[PDB]
Amino acid sequence: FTTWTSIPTLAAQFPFNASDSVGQQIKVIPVDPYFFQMTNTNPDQKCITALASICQMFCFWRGDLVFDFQVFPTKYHSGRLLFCFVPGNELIDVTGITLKQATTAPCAVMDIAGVQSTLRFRVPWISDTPYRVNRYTKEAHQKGEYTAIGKLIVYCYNRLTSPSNVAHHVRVNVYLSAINLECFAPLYHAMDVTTQ
Amino acid sequence: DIVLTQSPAIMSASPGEKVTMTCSATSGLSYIHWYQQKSGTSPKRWIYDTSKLAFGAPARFSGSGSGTSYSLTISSMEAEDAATYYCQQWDVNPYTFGGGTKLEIKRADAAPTVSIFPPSSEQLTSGGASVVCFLNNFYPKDINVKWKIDGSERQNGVLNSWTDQDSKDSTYSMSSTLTLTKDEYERHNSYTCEATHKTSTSPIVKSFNRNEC
Amino acid sequence: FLCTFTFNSNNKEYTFPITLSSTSNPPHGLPSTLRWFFNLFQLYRGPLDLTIIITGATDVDGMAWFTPVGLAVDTPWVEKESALQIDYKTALGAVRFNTRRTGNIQIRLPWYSYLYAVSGALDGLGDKTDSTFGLVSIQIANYNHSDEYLSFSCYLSVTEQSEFYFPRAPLNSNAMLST
Amino acid sequence: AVRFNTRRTGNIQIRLPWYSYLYAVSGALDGLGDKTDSTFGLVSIQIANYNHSDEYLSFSCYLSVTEQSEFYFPRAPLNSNAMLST
Amino acid sequence: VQINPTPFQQGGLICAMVPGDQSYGSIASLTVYPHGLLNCNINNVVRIKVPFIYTRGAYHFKDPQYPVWELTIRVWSELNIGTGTSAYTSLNVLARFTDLELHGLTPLS
Amino acid sequence: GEKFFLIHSARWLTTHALFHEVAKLDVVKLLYNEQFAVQGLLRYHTYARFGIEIQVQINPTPFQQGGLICAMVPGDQSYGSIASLTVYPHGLLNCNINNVVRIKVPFIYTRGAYHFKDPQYPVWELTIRVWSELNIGTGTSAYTSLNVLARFTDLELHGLTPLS
Amino acid sequence: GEKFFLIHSARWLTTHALFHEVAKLDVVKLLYNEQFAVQGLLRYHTYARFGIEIQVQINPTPFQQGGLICAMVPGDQSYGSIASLTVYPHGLLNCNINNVVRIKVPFIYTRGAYHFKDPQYPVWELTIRVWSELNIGTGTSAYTSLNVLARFTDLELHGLTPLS
Amino acid sequence: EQMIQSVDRTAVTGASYFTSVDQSSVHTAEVGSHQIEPLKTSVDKPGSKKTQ
Amino acid sequence: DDSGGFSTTVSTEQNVPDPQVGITTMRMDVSGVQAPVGAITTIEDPVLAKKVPETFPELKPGESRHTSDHMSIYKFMGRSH
Amino acid sequence: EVKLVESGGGLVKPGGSLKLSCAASAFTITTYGMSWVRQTPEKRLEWVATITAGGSYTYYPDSVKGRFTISRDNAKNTLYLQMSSLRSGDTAMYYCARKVTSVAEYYFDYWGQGTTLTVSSPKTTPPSVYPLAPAAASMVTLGCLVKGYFPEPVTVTWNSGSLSSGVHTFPAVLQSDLYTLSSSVTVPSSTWPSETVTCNVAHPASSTKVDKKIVPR
Repeated sequence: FTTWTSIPTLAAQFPFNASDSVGQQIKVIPVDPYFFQMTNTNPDQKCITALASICQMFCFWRGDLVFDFQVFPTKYHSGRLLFCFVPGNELIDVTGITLKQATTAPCAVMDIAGVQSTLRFRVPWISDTPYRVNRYTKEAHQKGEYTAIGKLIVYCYNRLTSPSNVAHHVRVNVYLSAINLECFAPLYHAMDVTTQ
Repeated sequence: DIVLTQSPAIMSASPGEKVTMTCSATSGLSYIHWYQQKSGTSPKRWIYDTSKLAFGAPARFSGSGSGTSYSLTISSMEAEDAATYYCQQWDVNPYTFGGGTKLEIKRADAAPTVSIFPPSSEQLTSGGASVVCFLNNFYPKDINVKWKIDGSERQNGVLNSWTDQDSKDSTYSMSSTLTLTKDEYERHNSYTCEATHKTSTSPIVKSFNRNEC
Repeated sequence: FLCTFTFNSNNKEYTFPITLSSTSNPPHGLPSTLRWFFNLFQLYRGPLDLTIIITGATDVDGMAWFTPVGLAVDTPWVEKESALQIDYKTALGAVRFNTRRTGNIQIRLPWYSYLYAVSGALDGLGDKTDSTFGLVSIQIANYNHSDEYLSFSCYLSVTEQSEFYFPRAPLNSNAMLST
Repeated sequence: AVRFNTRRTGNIQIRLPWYSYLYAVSGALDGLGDKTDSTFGLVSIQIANYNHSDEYLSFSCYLSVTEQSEFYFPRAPLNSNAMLST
Repeated sequence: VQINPTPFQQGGLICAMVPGDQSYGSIASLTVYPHGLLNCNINNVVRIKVPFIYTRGAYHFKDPQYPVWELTIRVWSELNIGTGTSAYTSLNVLARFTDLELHGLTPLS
Repeated sequence: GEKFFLIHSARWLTTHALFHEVAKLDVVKLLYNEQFAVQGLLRYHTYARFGIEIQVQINPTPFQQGGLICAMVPGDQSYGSIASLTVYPHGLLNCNINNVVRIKVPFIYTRGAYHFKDPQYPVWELTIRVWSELNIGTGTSAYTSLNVLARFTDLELHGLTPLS
Repeated sequence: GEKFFLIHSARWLTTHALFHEVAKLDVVKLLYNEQFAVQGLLRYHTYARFGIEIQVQINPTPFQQGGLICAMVPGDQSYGSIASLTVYPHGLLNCNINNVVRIKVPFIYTRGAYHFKDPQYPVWELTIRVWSELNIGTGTSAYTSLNVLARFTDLELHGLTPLS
Repeated sequence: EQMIQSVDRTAVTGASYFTSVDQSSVHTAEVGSHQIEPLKTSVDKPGSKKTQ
Repeated sequence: DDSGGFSTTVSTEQNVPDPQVGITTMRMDVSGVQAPVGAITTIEDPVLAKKVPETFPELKPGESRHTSDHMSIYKFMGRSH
Repeated sequence: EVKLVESGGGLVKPGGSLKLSCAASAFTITTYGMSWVRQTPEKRLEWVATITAGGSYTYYPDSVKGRFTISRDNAKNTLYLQMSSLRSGDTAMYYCARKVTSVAEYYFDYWGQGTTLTVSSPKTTPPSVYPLAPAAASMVTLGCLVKGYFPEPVTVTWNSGSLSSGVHTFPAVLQSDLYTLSSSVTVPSSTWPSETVTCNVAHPASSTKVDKKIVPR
């Protein structure tokens, strides 16, 4: 099953507008292999990632994850971003973190301009338990059992400068790939769309 | 818990000149924000930390300052800046805002319009009287209209309903309403509102009567 | 899981095919795990494991047999009297048991197909022709006794003799359904 | 799963494999971790073709240790007010 | 597949090769297929070489059971313009056979 | 991050009965406090893996008599025997001979790493119970002190967090 | 303790005149703040000895023109020449070629160790002045961003303090 | 010293007579191989110039 | 590097102290049939700013004609002020 | 476009309770923490409530500490402010506010329209409208005397709002337990007293509509 997992498949979508403030949170991401939100109206279908279907048939999972944030700007856009890794669980008040407090956590800077789009950001296993359970089979929250080993925040590290004859937004795609992945104790569970 | 005040309270400035207000903290503050309360709407994205404007704000403005006293320096005065600003800190538990600087448009001096009317015949059947002096289409707003009521001066019950400066012809308006009882109204005759304009040396006397008609 | 079925009267021979299509919604098609698994890969060529379970009434005679595609067989997924006979059923290959001795059969499903390989996800007229590879069908006898249900189960599992080809994008969230 | 009938053999000797995402379970705990960091398995039975003429139907469940497990950190034994039977 | 955008636009496309049909495949999981993406920043020429994926070995032209390959092109990113930038860009598909065999001549057309 | 940290100060008195639990605390939680230098390393790093070093110093006057117990308990004192505590790695106290003992125990926990924000259960629980009653006559002082010096051993740090 | 830390975010505009100082800050003082992981190492240790790594990234649109200067100044800009700033280890900016430069300077200070609670004078002062005016026509955007990524190099720690 | 190689712009590909030269080129990927049929469903020679 | 700040390029030694002793002496043609490479350059990069300056085909001015040296601080600020 | 539309408010006697709300669109509020910003009629705003993305961290100032209660629902994408123990110091205009994050402090981006809560207990009073007529020139400002109403929202309409070049709608002034204004229109001598100039005074809270025409007495 390695053939479907490490191939980068689209999981989310967020643009980079120019009408935002310096350090404003754009999108928060629960980092897990269970992540998908896109769909389609015609035909009636909800788009799935190739990583999530492999991992939705297990009780536990363990392994690293690689996000691929591909931008499609013009050659004249600029500004930067900050890809901070905030660990823990899926349920804190994560949207109160100051931008300089995110500098203590591990991160990666990136320039928007240039001739290389995809930055292959890899997720380490920051965890308290060695085996991380599929909690989405249950319907009641419980401390001790988690599904996300961290949360990704794409900050507005700088604003968007642009010419007049283009638009005021740069779309960033979210692929999903994984490495050193391990799963056991099979089940069956049809996952639900995470609307964050 | 510490109080943010603003040294300009009411400022009237000509189109094309330099305008500068000040949010004076009484403590050392890092980054003091600003707002824009337009007349009738809510404040929006106007100014963040000290010198970082919004995206829809005009780039003709300037903000600077270090330590306590900060200044929002206007380089080009225009017609769309007739609004009230605020100033905010973000460092205590009780976040208190500024005092409010009402910056308006200084247009040249315009004569007041007086259409002073009696109260209705329906209000005298209601036992009351509201002697209203209509005052429209004039600069400045700062006018001290006293009542000449049979040679006296009565500033009691003078209802002053204030609109702001008009956004089209840049003029002010004033309601000058004297609430009276029916027997109080039926005792005097001279009902005079007079204007105190900075060009009008003599007050323009435009009055009516009760016994007339 | 693959399918399950019951009985109503005497010698009601049941016939179900195995269709790897995703158009055939369950119970008349692929249920929960096999619907997702038989649409992850393009072509399939090889046998399968079949474990049936007999639960219910006692003293009932039965017989199971295989029938490949492209032959005369009874109506799919419809329980009725069999129009076939003992010469056509036993010449193809069959087993014989009783519901009191063991009550369960673990049996292979050999690859009897004239084409090269079957494919799960298809549309048009080729989906009902270039996907099916086998048919398991059961006839009963000595029915019935005192009033008690008689339900059969049918499970599938892959064997080590088959292979896989051309990794396909998985099923969307509106297709992973169970019975 | 397994599949049987109550007339053929009537007894099953089956292993209980270690399906757990955590490292090791611990017996004596208190708080909210006792109902989470102690359990490691679940055995569950569904029946059918019930019933016949009036007769009881009782199942038993026994446990014994296997040679694949280990032991850690010898603890003081249970007091006399806890060693109770059914 | 060759496309021609003007560099005052932005957006991207997808070009996957699908055996049979797009029956229940995921739009977001199309990169498992041998694909080639398009960008307004870098390139405008890609190439894809895929083998014969079919339930049988030979092909019948007069009555096919199902189509062998189905080239798909979907909007991977929306094409935005401002004022004055042209609102069209072309698209062309150049395809050819590889490793052809011929068997069993027929008298009919 | 490895230096002896005083975590609790109690006082063992004469009026305590037999098998009375003098101290009941968490060794890991009392080391999680603002007034120590181990706060500076654990504030940015969430995961933790550590061994527990224990040294306990008491000071009796030699005109008293009695003894104490100092055992290291994983999890809780749920149903452990008071009289069978010597199976645990312990150190006893005496008014005759000594006043300094030390105990080195490893990380006993259901998992490998530790979460500071929401623990499932306490890892170690240092217990001190009255092993013999403290008797005095007339004029001998009716108090004697007690101190617990604890520190981490073999610390690992993994998975930095942006939050405090 | 050695990782790039954003310390200031300003915006270089078109309305700035020639030789206008865009940024005026202390590199050492802005790294002394609660929102960084270098607070965790410097809070218990008073003395400091460090080299200064500087990387500054800007983002102009290519329909503008102009240039900047980025010099590293010890102490203050008391009486140094604006036109003679290239003697300092600097890095220039251009709308034609590049947008990333880096400057590595050593510890230039009257003493050897540093005191955080009462400094005599700032050690380094990063300056950014308008080297060429930013001109636009009609439709070209009238803003371009500016960011300063700074970090310590070769840090020593001496003399632990109990106070914060 | 590290160097990231990029895509070549000029490419001379095609067929025997149909000849194309492109300014914007990309690497032609190739998977699998031309598979032969051991249980021959056609025992004679394929269509060629010599037999037709 | 002791710190761990990695880069894709190499930063060289910028603003080298005391590049030249100011005596005009010998230590053919300086430029000539060999083409001037330091005629055109890039000054934003300090690596290519280290290129030798010339624009004309030249030769040596020659040896100076004062025995003392007046280009070091040890013999310039030695005269008291 | 973002529309953080409030809903609620009204007339609550002092000692009562109220639950406010703010609808939200064009974005998911599950990230940004929201805030209620109260506008006193003396132009002194106050920051009274803020709860984060989850329903755990509440930041209450010194004033409302123990009086009010903020609540949210991330699925419904609305707001809730359960208030209690109301008095005259909280008789003010309310605004839902979105808080976003800057580099060292926080910041407000988008605010709403505003709901009116008047914490006072007189009776609900419908407005009484009196025309104003002289006992001349080409410009005569007329008026109606809308006197005597306690609920603040009211609307004077001049011939379906068609005379808006000279309509000087004067604001309400509280006097003798009654908010009283004098709406005025500027109608030239060619139209008045030759055509129809009628003030349609509509009041939404007490559900009254008053039509009065100025005629010369």
